[PDB]
Amino acid sequence: ALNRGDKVRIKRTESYWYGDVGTVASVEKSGILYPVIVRFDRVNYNGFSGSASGVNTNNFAENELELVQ
Amino acid sequence: SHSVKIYDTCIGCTQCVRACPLDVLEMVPWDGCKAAQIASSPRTEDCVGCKRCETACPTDFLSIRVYLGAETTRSMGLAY
Amino acid sequence: MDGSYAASYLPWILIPMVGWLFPAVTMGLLFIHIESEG
Amino acid sequence: TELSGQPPKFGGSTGGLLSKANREEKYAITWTSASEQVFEMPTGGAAIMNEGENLLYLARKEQCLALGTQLRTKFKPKIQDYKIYRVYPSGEVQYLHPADGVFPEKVNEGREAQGTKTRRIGQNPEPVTIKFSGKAPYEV
Amino acid sequence: MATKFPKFSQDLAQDPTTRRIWYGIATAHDFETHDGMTEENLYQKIFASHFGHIAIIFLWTSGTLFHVAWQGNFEQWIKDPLNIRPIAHAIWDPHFGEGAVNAFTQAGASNPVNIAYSGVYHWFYTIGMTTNQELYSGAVFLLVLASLFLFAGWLHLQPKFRPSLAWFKNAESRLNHHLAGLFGVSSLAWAGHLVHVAIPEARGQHVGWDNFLSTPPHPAGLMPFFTGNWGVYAADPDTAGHIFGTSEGAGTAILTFLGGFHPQTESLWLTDIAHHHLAIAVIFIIAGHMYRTNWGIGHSIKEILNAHKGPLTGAGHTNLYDTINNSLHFQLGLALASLGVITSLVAQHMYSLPSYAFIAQDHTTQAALYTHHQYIAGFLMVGAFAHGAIFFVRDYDPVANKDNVLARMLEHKEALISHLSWVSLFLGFHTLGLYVHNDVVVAFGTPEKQILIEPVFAQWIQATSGKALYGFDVLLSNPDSIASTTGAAWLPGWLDAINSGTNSLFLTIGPGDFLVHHAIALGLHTTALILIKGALDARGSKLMPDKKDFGYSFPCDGPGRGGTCDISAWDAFYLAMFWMLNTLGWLTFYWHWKHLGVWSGNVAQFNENSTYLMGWFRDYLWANSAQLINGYNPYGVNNLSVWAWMFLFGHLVWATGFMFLISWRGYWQELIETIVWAHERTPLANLVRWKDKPVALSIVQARLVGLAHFTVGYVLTYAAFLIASTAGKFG
Amino acid sequence: ADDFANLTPCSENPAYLAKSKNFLNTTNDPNSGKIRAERYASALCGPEGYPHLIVDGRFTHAGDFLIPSILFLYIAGWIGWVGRSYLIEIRESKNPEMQEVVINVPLAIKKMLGGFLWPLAAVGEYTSGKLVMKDSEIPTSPR
Amino acid sequence: MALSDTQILAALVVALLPAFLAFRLSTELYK
Amino acid sequence: MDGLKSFLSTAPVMIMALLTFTAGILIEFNRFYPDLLFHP
Ligand code: CLA
Ligand code: CLA
Ligand code: CLA
Ligand SMILES: CCCCCCCCCCCCCCCC(=O)OC[C@H](COP(=O)(O)OC[C@@H](O)CO)OC(=O)CCCCCCCCCCCCCCC
Ligand SMILES: CCCCCCCCCCCCCCCC(=O)OC[C@H](COP(=O)(O)OC[C@@H](O)CO)OC(=O)CCCCCCCCCCCCCCC
Ligand SMILES: CC1=C(/C=C/C(C)=C\C=C\C(C)=C\C=C\C=C(C)\C=C\C=C(C)\C=C\C2=C(C)C(=O)CCC2(C)C)C(C)(C)CCC1
Ligand SMILES: CC1=C(/C=C/C(C)=C\C=C/C(C)=C\C=C\C=C(C)\C=C\C=C(C)\C=C\C2=C(C)CCCC2(C)C)C(C)(C)CCC1
Ligand SMILES: CC1=C(/C=C/C(C)=C\C=C\C(C)=C\C=C\C=C(C)\C=C/C=C(C)/C=C/C2=C(C)CCCC2(C)C)C(C)(C)CCC1
Ligand code: SF4
Ligand code: SF4
Ligand SMILES: [Ca+2]
Ligand SMILES: [Cl-]
Repeated sequence: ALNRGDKVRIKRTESYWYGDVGTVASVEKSGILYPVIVRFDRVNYNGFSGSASGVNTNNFAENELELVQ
Repeated sequence: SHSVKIYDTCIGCTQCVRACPLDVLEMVPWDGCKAAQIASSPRTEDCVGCKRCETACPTDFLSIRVYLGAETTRSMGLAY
Repeated sequence: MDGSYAASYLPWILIPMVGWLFPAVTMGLLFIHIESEG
Repeated sequence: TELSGQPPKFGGSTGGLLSKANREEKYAITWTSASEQVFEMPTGGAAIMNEGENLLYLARKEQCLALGTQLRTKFKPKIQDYKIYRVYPSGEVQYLHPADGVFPEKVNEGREAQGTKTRRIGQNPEPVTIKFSGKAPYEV
Repeated sequence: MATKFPKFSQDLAQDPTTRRIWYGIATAHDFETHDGMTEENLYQKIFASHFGHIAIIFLWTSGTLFHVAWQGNFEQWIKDPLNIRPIAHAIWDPHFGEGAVNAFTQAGASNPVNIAYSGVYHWFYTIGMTTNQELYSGAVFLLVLASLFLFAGWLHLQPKFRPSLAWFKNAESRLNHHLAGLFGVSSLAWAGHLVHVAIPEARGQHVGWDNFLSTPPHPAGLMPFFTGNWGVYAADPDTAGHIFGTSEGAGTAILTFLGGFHPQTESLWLTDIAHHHLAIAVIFIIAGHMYRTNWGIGHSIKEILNAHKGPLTGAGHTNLYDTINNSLHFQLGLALASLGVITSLVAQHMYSLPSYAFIAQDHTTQAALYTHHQYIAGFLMVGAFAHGAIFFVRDYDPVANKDNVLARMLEHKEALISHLSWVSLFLGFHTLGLYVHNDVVVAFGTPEKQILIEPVFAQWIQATSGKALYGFDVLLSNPDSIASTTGAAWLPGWLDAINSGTNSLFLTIGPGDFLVHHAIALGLHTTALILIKGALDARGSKLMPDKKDFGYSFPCDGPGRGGTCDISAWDAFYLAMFWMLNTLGWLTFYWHWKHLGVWSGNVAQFNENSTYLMGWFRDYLWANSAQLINGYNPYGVNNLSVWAWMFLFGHLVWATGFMFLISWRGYWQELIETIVWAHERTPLANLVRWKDKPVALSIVQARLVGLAHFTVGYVLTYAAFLIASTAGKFG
Repeated sequence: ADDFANLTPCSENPAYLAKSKNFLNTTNDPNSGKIRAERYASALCGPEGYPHLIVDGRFTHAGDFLIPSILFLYIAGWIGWVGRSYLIEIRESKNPEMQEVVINVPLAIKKMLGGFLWPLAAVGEYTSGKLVMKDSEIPTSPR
Repeated sequence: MALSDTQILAALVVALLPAFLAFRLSTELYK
Repeated sequence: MDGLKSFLSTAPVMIMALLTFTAGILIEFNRFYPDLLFHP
């Protein structure tokens, strides 16, 4: 039900942004276990040691998101 | 040997297979992501444990995990 | 080396035994046990 | 069967095979080359691959795979037909790479899925719930 | 194929490298990970291991007693304890030369000998032992005791006598028998020994196995104990002129409470000690009747813990009986924390309120005892927190402990860790700033601008116990206070011992003590921050949200995600070990410098120079080393040869630990590969081949080995310095 | 009456007087030693001759710790508050990070100057503002 | 006094007993 | 130009400027009013 621009909180526990806020970029069609693409402002940990930033996008499911605006 | 598990949070970007230096991983067909594929670990007896597959993984916390187990000549990377 | 205490002949041979014989025997037994079967 | 190919032109080195190749196991890389070229040896120093077939014996599988990546990423006509086998002291040969004639980077039918967990990472069972067993969260 | 050793781990037995050896030694006691271990067999093996350990303690004690009897001068030491130094045992070393022999024929011995430094002589003397034959029979009896416990441990592994799991998990009955029987009855028996033997021997009345049934320790028998007139037993206590071992100043009292110190021996009165033991025996026997067993009457720990719910906490202490009773790491961490606290307590109470005769004069033995027990306490505390983290890794159940105290501690772990970080930064910043200010101020020839802040709170606390030096007149320092006019038989002796600046009871403190207590606070805060952060993130963090899946100890998680070196809770233990050693170093430096000042009467040096750190660098370390580093020199050898050699030995071991700590595996694996190449290609040596493939030490093994060398060196070098300085100065 | 019997005023301590007769000049002032010897004779000294400071809390020694504490608390609250409000205003500039590396000088100076009222704006934000944040809206790690 | 010559080499026979029992306990715990 | 001001407004330049300014403040304060251990 979530659309583009939906500010949402991540509930994946193991996620780096669990409790943080991210904006939805797109929702892939049915069939995929994690279609909700969420982009973030704070980069995560990904990258080899000493690298610059990290990854600021990940795919989740509807059940793993709490809706804000 | 080491265990190399793959989870349903796989997006099938094939980066961990490209990063593997001992051909432990494969890209098998799947239906859980857009790329319609998933990673697999058929040749785990050749895993050394260099964690490169995890380094090349994009998902928020890795979908592929390497757990270091019983050491052998192949896992210790010995040429002697 | 000497000793006004009684049985001063006991350390005479007991110091080499604790320092040479006992360690060599225990290390040899443990070495054989480490490298057993194959 | 019988591995074929000319050995690369090499003057020798101290980084090659040791007693393991004859006591334990060895590995082999074969590849066809469009011309006599110079490549880097995974064991140190430069060697010359012949035009046509080349067979080279190495001590460890990662060495053959490093040679394969170099063949496929460092030459103008990319060498990607390379094959990697494992040789045992009884002369037995086990074909290894690429497993199903196709590189594992790209999907190919016929491959089973192993080590695949239906659950999420954070959905592993708590260790206390599986203690006094011979298993770990990532195994049940 | 299999290489047999270790039988308890096929993952190791099939390791074809030298690691198989090392790890086989490193995981033998971790019974929980043995192949096919069950909880019941775990407990039974632990039971037998406990029996073996008790036998080992008894054997070591028997060794102490036997060597003191055989090669000591105990009977000569009793004739003149204040001048004759006690000897631990004789030396027999063929490496010795004439100089070393002449140097170590000391303390009136006809052969090379080491002088005792553990105060066991004062112990045995205050206990009532006066001959060599008594020590000998004690050693033999303890041999028999070790034998009994060894046979018990053998018996409890037989199918005919194996305690079951439910028996091991009987917390109520075990607590009852330990509080009432193990603790209470034993303090009762020790009071009985002090009454029948120790006190009569202190007055010159020989009480042995040949006469203890005939001579009552009091002119009145057990009727004053039977009826109720217990003051008969206070009778005439030992006068302030009682000379130890004789009848001069002697009395008939067996239970007093005058407090203070024996005027000659400078220790607690034996009658007060036996009285303390009697009271504590009664208290412990009363405690050991709290929990029900088989007679319905009594408490159950589970219901008490379940009842303590609450509003803001939530589940409270519900299900904590099962939480603690099913996890042995939880029990071990509780035991280790408690025992480390009370070991530090013993250390703090033995130097200040000594209990063995004439041990206050033997300054080296007291320094060594304080250092030893504070180091034991530091080790026990680190181990307690390590086992707490191990519980979190292996045994923690989130659903059975949901919303309880444990789950909430984990739920706001960021607050706890961050506030520990704040208090540590606070303490360190400001204490180091004050020390550096004092140093820079003294350096420029203007020592008047030092920030000297009086330890007002602790001086006030001393005054509350009757200390009138600072003129506080508060509580027991004020005669007009209600607490000081209660008629307690312990007030006069206590005030006389605390207001005579001649012993080690409540030592006068200056601003330097304030600075060093803040340094100690920094050390404790930072070590505890390391340990708590390790235990709370042991189950996971934001780098490894599944760190519990990998176990308590693993190398790392790779260079990915930025780099994950020293990630496990084991790495937190290994980090905290350095800060614990540093905290104990600060402790022992403070204690030893202040006590050297106290013993030499020149407290001015410590009180005036402990404020800037150059004072510690030149007046404590550099100065007291002068004797030690001359135990042997181009001119000969004195009795400090072993201590100087061991000082340098500890330096060497410490640096060798640095070796493993700074340089990390892969470099060494490549080097070892070149050496393997060398061996395979060198003739004649080719006749020989290794059975285990040589490989570099593992990452966790390297941390453990570097830390082991670091700690060995730390302890040995500081022990050498302590002993040599305090013994060459004689305090 | 007889409080701190171990210490005596520096004027009444002979060691302090003897040492202050030879105090060293600090700056170019040849009387810097003399004025230091005159200023430190006020406090309590120890048997050695150096002044001890009393943080007991009594207002007779309010300058030993209370006044420097108040001064530093004010100034450090100023620093923290101006930095925090600068970071928060940076938060809404599309590119906040490169303004955290490259310091917006005018905005920084405007935040800094308006810092003398930090202890009042602090309770202003605490009463119904953004000073304290709800725990459930803060990112945490797995327990 | 001083310990008897015959007395020192009498404790060793008694020590033979805990040696035997520790050997038994070790071998049983290895099982 | 604008880039010169942006360079003059970087983190190291601003931090060293503030540190030097505060250094001057404190040095002059202790020069004219020295040896201020405590407030009378
Ligand atoms: C743990 C107790 C202990 C310790 C640390 C020592 C220490 C020492 N002893 Mg002594 N000893 C002990 C108990 C002990 N003794 C007992 C109980 C006896 C009477 C049976 C003796 C009788 C004895 C003699 C006759 C002599 C020594 C001697 C020595 C010195 C060299 C060792 C040796 O050659 O003799 C070896 C010791 C024995 C044969 C006795 C067995 C020791 C006990 C019974 C067993 C200890 C087991 C214990 C658990 C340690 C195991 C190791 C540990 C890692 C588990 C050494 C400093 C020599 C000496 O005088 O030096 C100058 C020597 O002449 N000991
Ligand atoms: C009254 C009956 C009784 C008594 C005598 C004991 C006795 C003992 N039990 Mg047992 N047990 C009992 C019944 C009893 N049990 C019951 C009913 C159960 C449950 C069904 C258990 C189940 C149980 C288990 C599972 C275990 C024990 C263990 C132990 C031993 C504890 C460890 C130890 O030896 O340190 C001795 C401790 C003390 C003497 C207390 C010291 C007081 C503290 C430390 C302060 C020190 C004070 C003082 C200053 C120290 C002196 C210093 C000196 C140098 C001057 C101990 C000897 C453990 C063991 O070792 O197995 C054999 C163990 O694993 N018990
Ligand atoms: C003298 C050696 C030393 C120093 C100064 C520190 C410093 C610190 N350690 Mg550390 N540690 C050390 C040894 C040392 N460690 C060793 C050998 C180990 C074993 C590997 C550890 C392992 C360790 C762990 C595991 C932890 C610490 C922690 C800390 C911090 C706690 C804050 C504090 O203590 O108070 C305040 C700080 C200090 C006293 C030191 C800084 C003071 C300087 C001089 C201020 C001036 C800065 C300077 C002007 C900057 C400009 C320099 C310019 C010229 C280039 C702190 C910054 C704990 C922590 O991080 O707490 C949150 C933490 O968990 N340490
Ligand atoms: C007595 C004198 C002491 C001599 C000690 C010499 C230490 C030698 C250490 C070896 C590394 C040195 C090479 C560094 C180059 C290097 O690569 O180092 C190693 C490290 C590289 O880390 P990474 O591998 O993660 O970097 C890869 C990145 O490029 C990713 O793209 O760089 C750093 O240390 C960052 C810290 C910079 C610290 C910034 C402070 C700036 C200081 C300003 C003042 C300079 C001094 C002026 C002269 C007075
Ligand atoms: C002296 C130590 C120096 C500083 C160390 C750090 C002190 C920590 C204080 C920070 C504030 C704690 C926040 C509590 C958070 C909080 O309020 O939780 C809520 C809690 C409500 O508990 P309940 O009413 O549910 O109690 C029922 C219980 O049976 C179940 O827990 O409050 C209390 O427990 C009472 C007061 C808190 C007691 C906290 C203990 C803190 C230790 C202080 C020193 C202990 C000494 C014990 C000696 C016997
Ligand atoms: C019939 C009976 C009773 C009479 C009992 C009689 C008639 C005697 C009772 C004797 C008792 C209960 C003796 C207890 C003895 C314990 C001893 C002797 C020693 C224990 C020592 C230990 C464990 C280790 C000691 C060590 C050694 C050996 C050393 O040498 C150095 C110190 C240390 C390291 C501590 C009464 C009417 C009462 C009650 C009714 C029943
Ligand atoms: C006075 C006195 C004293 C002390 C006392 C005490 C003990 C106190 C305390 C206290 C406490 C117990 C506290 C706690 C708290 C909490 C909190 C929570 C706070 C904080 C907060 C906040 C929120 C902040 C904010 C800010 C500001 C305002 C500014 C800057 C920036 C910032 C952001 C940081 C002494 C003895 C020393 C001396 C005498 C008297
Ligand atoms: C991690 C963990 C753990 C551990 C923990 C620990 C290690 C802790 C600690 C710690 C400690 C170690 C603590 C202690 C403390 C303290 C206290 C508790 C206090 C007391 C108090 C009081 C109350 C006192 C009083 C008094 C005074 C003041 C003086 C005079 C006398 C009197 C008594 C009056 C466990 C396993 C468990 C669980 C899991 C997790
Ligand atoms: S790198 Fe990770 S997400 Fe990509 S294919 Fe491999 S396991 Fe799947
Ligand atoms: S750990 Fe190394 S060898 Fe094993 S799967 Fe990952 S990249 Fe391949
Ligand atoms: Ca007697
Ligand atoms: Cl020398």
